[PDB]
Amino acid sequence: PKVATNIMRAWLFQHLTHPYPSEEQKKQLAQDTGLTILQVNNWFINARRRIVQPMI
Amino acid sequence: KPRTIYSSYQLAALQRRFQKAQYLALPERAELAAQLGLTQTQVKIWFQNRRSKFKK
DNA sequence: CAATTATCCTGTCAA
DNA sequence: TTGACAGGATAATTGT
Repeated sequence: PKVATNIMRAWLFQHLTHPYPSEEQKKQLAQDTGLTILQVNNWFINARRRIVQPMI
Repeated sequence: KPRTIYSSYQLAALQRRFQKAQYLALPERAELAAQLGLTQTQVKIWFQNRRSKFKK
């Protein structure tokens, strides 16, 4: 899994506010890192709470 | 589409409004939402979202 | 207006 | 000390 992430996080300053990525924009963030498209929505919706949530 | 989080609060100003009124037209929609920011068709649905559960 | 198809959000435990 | 699936809740789609 390593460094299939900081790519995701380094851009994440872009849609920090709005994890409402386009359905085919999941692809250009998927395939470039790839793996099952279903697994990728999940990783971005198992991290809204890891931080920022306590940061309030 | 997509799901569109409304979704702060926002909300349960409605949940009694449904208890008050299962009907409205255009004219309220300004202060009803323009002071709240969201679009028209975002919520013309939302009663229709809640004419169930149940509502036998 | 009922029926659909697309969503995430949580809520069940795991190398 | 982080990542997978079923569950139960929800907002759009859409056309007899």
